[PDB]
Amino acid sequence: DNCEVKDPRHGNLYDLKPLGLNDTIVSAGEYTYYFRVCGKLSSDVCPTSDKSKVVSSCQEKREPQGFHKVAGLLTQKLTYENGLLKMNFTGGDTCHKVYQRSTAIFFYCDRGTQRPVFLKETSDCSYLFEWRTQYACPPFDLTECSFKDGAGNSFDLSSLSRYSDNWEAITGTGDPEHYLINVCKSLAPQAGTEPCPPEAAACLLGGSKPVNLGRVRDGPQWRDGIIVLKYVDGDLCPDGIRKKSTTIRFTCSESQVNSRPMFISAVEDCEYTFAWPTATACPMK
Ligand SMILES: *[C@@H]1O[C@H](CO)[C@@H](O[C@@H]2O[C@H](CO)[C@@H](O[C@@H]3O[C@H](CO[C@H]4O[C@H](CO)[C@@H](O)[C@H](O[C@H]5O[C@H](CO)[C@@H](O)[C@H](O)[C@@H]5O)[C@@H]4O)[C@@H](O)[C@H](O[C@H]4O[C@H](CO)[C@@H](O)[C@H](O)[C@@H]4O)[C@@H]3O)[C@H](O)[C@H]2NC(C)=O)[C@H](O)[C@H]1NC(C)=O
Repeated sequence: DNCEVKDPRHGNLYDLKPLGLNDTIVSAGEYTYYFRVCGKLSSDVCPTSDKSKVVSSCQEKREPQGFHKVAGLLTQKLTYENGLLKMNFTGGDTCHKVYQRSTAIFFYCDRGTQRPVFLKETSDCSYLFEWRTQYACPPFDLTECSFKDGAGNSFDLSSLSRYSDNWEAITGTGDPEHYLINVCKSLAPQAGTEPCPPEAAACLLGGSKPVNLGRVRDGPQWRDGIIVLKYVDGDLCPDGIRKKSTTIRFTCSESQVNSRPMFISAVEDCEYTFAWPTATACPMK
């Protein structure tokens, strides 16, 4: 009800009503999809002589030889299920005799708001869309991610900051553990029932419980001839005095446009080290 749902891990309240100010129109091949977040369609499409139905989503095969199919009825239900924000307009026109068309929007956290995109139609005639929008973001920590070297060259790692997912570090194929990392921000929300601590910018998964390997503090800087980003104040180290920390060493490699951080070392379950050759770490022009 009411186009809102609370995040059970962060406590913030997602409110997608600003996305329902107007009809949303999405082209997908020969189709145009119309839907209204938490409201009735105002567009002159998908007429129904059944008054008890309030149409909120419409699939239009454009002319020539066009047609309209009701793809979902009015709902203000927004669900948050194991880390995923979804809205499902149900009750559309009959499909393959035993189904009814539906329209499902998956909302993902984004730096801004991108136009929604049609993904696929499921075998039960559910039309799946993704919508990347800042409205789907729980709170996160963020630091400046641009910097200079001593010679005045400029650098910016901001494009490695990921809002809807996280970087999975590359370990040996035998490693039963895996590492999630983000850049100049805490981790993006994760699907599942075992999420990392909300304050973590780096996290160790595979043990009994996720482990926070450090929080955002300061941005990246050139130190001793290497670009370094450090996360601090993770979970307590086993010695009981220090808190876990993570160092990411970046190096410029123009060919490395879709690289991932590589796990280098974990010392005393306390200091974690990653190395990341990336075209993003090269001097800007
Ligand atoms: C958005 O929301 C909509 C609405 O919920 C989702 O659409 C539904 O998707 C599910 C798939 O996840 C569909 O389930 C399958 O449905 C088929 C067809 O079921 C119909 O025909 C059957 C054959 O005659 C009949 O038995 C069914 O009757 C049962 O279900 C209805 C409710 O739909 C209920 O009223 C009846 O009393 C019965 O309980 C029905 O008329 C079915 O064949 C599938 O069954 C297989 O799998 C299930 C496990 O999933 C298993 O239990 C079965 O034994 C069988 O192995 C399966 O149930 C569903 O039909 C869709 N609903 C409609 C109205 O089309 C949509 O997916 C959502 N989108 C997103 C992205 O979440």
